[PDB]
Amino acid sequence: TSNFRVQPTESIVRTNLVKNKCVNFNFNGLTGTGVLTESNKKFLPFQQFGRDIADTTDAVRDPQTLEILDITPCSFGGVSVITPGTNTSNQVAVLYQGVNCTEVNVFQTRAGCLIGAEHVNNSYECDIPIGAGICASSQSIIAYTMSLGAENSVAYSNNSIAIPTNFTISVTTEILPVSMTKTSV
Amino acid sequence: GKLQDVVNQNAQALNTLVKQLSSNFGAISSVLNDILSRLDPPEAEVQIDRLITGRLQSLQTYVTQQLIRAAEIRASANLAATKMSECVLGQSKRVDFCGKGYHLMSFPQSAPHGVVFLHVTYVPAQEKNFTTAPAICHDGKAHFPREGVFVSNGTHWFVTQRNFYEPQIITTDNTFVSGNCDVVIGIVNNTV
Amino acid sequence: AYTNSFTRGVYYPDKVFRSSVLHSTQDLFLPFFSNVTWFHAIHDNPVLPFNDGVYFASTEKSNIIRGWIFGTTLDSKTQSLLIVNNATNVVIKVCEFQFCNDPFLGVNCTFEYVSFKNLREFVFKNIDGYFKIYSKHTPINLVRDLPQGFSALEPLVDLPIGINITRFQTLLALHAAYYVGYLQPRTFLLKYNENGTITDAVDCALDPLSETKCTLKSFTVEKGIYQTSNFRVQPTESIVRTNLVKNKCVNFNFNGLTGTGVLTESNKKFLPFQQFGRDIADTTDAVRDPQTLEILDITPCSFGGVSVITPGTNTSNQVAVLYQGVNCTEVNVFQTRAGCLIGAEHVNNSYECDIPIGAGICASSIIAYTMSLGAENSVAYSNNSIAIPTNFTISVTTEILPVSMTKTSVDCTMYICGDSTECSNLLLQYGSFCTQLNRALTGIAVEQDKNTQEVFAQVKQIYKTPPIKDFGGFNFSQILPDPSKPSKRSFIEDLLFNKVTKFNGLTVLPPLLTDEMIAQYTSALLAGTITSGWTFGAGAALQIPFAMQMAYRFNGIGVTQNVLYENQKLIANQFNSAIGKIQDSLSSTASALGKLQDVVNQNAQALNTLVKQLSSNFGAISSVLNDILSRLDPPEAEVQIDRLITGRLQSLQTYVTQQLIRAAEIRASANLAATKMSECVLGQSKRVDFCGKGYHLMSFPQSAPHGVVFLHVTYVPAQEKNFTTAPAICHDGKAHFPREGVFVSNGTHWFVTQRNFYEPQIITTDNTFVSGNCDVVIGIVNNTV
Repeated sequence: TSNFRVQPTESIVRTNLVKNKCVNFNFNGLTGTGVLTESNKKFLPFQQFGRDIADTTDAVRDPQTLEILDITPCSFGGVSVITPGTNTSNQVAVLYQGVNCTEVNVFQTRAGCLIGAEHVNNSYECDIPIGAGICASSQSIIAYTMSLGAENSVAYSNNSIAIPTNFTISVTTEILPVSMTKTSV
Repeated sequence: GKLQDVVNQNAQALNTLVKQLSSNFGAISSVLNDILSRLDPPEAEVQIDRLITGRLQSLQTYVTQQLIRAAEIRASANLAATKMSECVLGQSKRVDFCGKGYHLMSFPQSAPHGVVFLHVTYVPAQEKNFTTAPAICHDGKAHFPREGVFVSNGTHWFVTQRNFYEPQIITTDNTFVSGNCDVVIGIVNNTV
Repeated sequence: AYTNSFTRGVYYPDKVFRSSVLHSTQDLFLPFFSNVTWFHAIHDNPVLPFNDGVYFASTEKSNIIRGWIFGTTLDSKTQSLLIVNNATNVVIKVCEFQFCNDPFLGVNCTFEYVSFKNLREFVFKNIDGYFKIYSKHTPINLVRDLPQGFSALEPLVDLPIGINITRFQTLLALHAAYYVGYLQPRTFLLKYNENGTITDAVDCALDPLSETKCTLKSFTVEKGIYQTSNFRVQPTESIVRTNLVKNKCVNFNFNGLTGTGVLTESNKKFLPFQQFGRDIADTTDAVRDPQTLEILDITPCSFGGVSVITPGTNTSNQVAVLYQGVNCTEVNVFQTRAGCLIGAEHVNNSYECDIPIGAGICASSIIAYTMSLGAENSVAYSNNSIAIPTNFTISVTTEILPVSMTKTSVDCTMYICGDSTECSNLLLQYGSFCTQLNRALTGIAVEQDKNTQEVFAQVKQIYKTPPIKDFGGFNFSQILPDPSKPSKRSFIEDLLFNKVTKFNGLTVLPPLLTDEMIAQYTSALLAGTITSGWTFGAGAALQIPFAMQMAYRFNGIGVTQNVLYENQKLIANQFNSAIGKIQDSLSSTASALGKLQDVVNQNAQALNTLVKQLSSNFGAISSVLNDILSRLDPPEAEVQIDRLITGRLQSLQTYVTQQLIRAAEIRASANLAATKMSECVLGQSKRVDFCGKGYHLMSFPQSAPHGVVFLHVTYVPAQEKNFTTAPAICHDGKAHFPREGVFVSNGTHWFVTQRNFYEPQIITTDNTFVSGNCDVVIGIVNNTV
């Protein structure tokens, strides 16, 4: 449906310094967006910033106190909606992709934060794929780890055989596209 | 749904081109008539260049996507041609190519922008349990089965084919001698 | 005199902390293994030049050389810098000084700062007149020259004086040598440690091995061919129509038109008013001249791509420099069809090709030779000569097929626009590019999940192996799963997973299936194979002992099953030995998984390329939206935001198109893997060289990073023998023919045998049928039937 985005809360003009939250920082004219938690990177006295492989600002040096504050930008993702048929129900479930549930029947999975679903601990065949192993499906939306299939143990002795005694002729339908519509512009 | 999806992607791309005709791509208007009816040529040249760049990029994108999709449909078409030749005109042995099961026939029917096969497949469905033996020793000489398996019902030993239960009596016609018993693991001692 | 300054004088380029990364820059530096002037102090300070900055290093045992004099003429007519340091006090001034004739510290002011065994390095370099100093002190034990070592330099003084310097002189102390070099605009590939300190460097424009290493962005290279640059012949002089010369690369100017080529003269049919001949793309093949009449044609200067042949850097450091499509008279020199082969020596032998050069030449001291395609053999063909094998060899072949990619989704608004509004407005003005792009990427992700499902989910019923392993004598303990691991796998699967290894809108979605599920599928397929055979893919599963299963799989390639039931111990041992060889290969060779590693490397390289494309300026004044918007007026800025939108939109369209071709490639591989699974794993194929080289027997899957691995078990025969044959036999005038197999002889007796494993029987009425007469068929021998 859309893209989930966390917003900052205040502007830091360097006023004071705050930590562990999404904030806007203004250090001698340069802006940005991230979490100004402090770190312990090596500080050679001439150096100011740290950078990764792809040349993006990670750390920063405060112009008053000599400390290094690494930056982790605000979380984001795409909101995704699980829906049954409108002839059946009108209930939904709003997944947040790759977002921990402390950032939004809240249930947390490695695919993301899933809200409008139950957590049945049984195993059925898969209906609507959520991701990373679980998939969704008396009007209660449930979420459960999918069952791959039934389980069987073949009676393998060293003198045991099975032979069929009756058959079943089957007819299978296979559909293959062959062409589009011939078009010119 | 496959053929419907092909129709839907083609119609969606064709509609998308018309929506980009309705787009603007940075100019002050989306129509050459209102561009030319008011503006002088030294500025109309720049604006029409903007529209040309936009629509030419759009049409190039459309043709590239058609080329990739046509490659996809060409792969499907060659697969359909091969499958016609092997399944329709003959009896294949490549398993799970002409349908799940031991395939034995096929029939085509036409369909919008495609083909439909009706794969007729033998399947077995009702099973039992029996006791086997890799060979059978009678006079110290091992006998082996030509085609099929060796089975028993607790008291007598029978030979049948591998794929439909129909047992016969052990005679010289269905078993051949291949030497000595002592090398083969699993030998039993019934009469041949 | 003069001496060799090996590596010293490398400083810190900028003030950005970096760790565990190789970085390339471009600025002035002292080159590597060059000549730097060496001085003395006994029994020495003239006015040395100041070209572009000085690497100065005074090895001190007594602290004599202490200060410097900077300026243009040293005579109090410009602002001259004077630095004095009596080992405690640092003095810097910008006054005007009337210096001495041979100045040494014997034993208009606007700025002032006041604070053998050793070595004291410097870089007195200047940018825009802004005087900069680097320094580093270190203790040594040396008496003669500079030590052979590496030491990074950090900036101590940065002075905004804006002074153009031409002359500088040191300062003695009369009651320790020093060196002066110069800087060149090279490029370097540095190496930081985890503490942010430079550990090594590579001078890019020194030798072809350094060019190759600077291109590959690494210090250790592999054996192969790596294109380094483009060879280009330069002209020498300009012809203005003065005089005219031929057979040379020259510049020619004729009434205002320029060019580059060879002005050799020819016999083009001039028609009395014509001037030029012309090629297609507005390039003149021929030309005439205004001072006289003469027709002369044009041929441009030769060019090509400089290619470098390099062996393993853990074996040698000598190279070879191939020039492509260039004759060796315009570059031990060797000439071949691919081009000039400066570096290696021609050899008149032929071996297996190692490093392919082109047109039949393969490189490998370093030799060059025409490749030997293979060994030679003359088959002893006759009209009564046959060969039957007498002993076989079970083989196990490893085949690796990529099946899946990594799902990705890149939103246009966050990519092109960084948290902006004017950018979003203009990107809405450009249309539906975003929706079509995300639709394409979502289609890629969905079809990758479909690829994985189609390859693996083909059983629909998980089977389990019995606790008792009575499998005839075979041993599947290394492929069967291991319950001891926290994530259940097997030994070979763990070895395979052991080998293969942001915040701009780029996200990575996980696969729907997990590795435990894919391993559950693989173990279900394998347990179904072992305990049932081919039957579990048609309908339901069956029970068959494993000896019986392999006996029927010999009858599926022509060999009678009593071979198995009399050789099963040998076949079991040789299968187990082949399994152990698979372990040894997968534990001591890394080149096997190159397909999957290449897929991972191309995907990561494309993503990284897109992220570095975020930094490209694309024609504007800056590469950051925040600093674009923080300065420019709203009428001014929108052109520059449009330029960046065009650049990143083109980049993202290129990325998605390349993703589309690559996804088509992976899809073809995935369908091929699905067909392999069905035909090879669930059954016994007869398509030659599809399920392994030789007569195919079985196959076993194992999971792998974004792929699958097959272990094709294959019969191969190995030990031949020569016999004498005959198309038929006549006994009572009636021709006898063989039902199955060849009809052979040792030299005294005639026997009938199987076509594919030597085991002869006695000729009776039960293995030969009567058909025809003697006369029509060529080759009948006479023997009792």
